[PDB]
Amino acid sequence: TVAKELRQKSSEELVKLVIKLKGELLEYRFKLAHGELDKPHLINQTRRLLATILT
RNA sequence: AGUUACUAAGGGCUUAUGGUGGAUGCCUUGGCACUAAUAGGCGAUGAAGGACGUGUUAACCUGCGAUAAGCUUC
Ligand SMILES: [Mg+2]
Ligand SMILES: [Mg+2]
Repeated sequence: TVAKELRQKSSEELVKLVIKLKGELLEYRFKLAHGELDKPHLINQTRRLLATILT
């Protein structure tokens, strides 16, 4: 399902996606370390989407 | 003058009860010995075995490997 959407995308757009999700993942981990993450599941979703884009 | 019971500090016997203890009985996500087939290897495209790390999840165990409690396809 998600893999189909990324397959339609080109390569350059994918590397933009991976860097943006990397940045967001760092922010989520920092906010969690400050006790300011209301939604604690976005860390897992970011990592899975990151792993899928890598695949 | 004569023959005399009561005493139980404590102990003994019988029976009943309580406590420590896990023997006997029943059972088992565990072992043992084989039968009928399959198969008889893995590794420089990095092995067997380990260390470390990975959670929204204290530690331990299991899974996994910076794509880290999972990724794609049929
Ligand atoms: Mg007495
Ligand atoms: Mg007595």
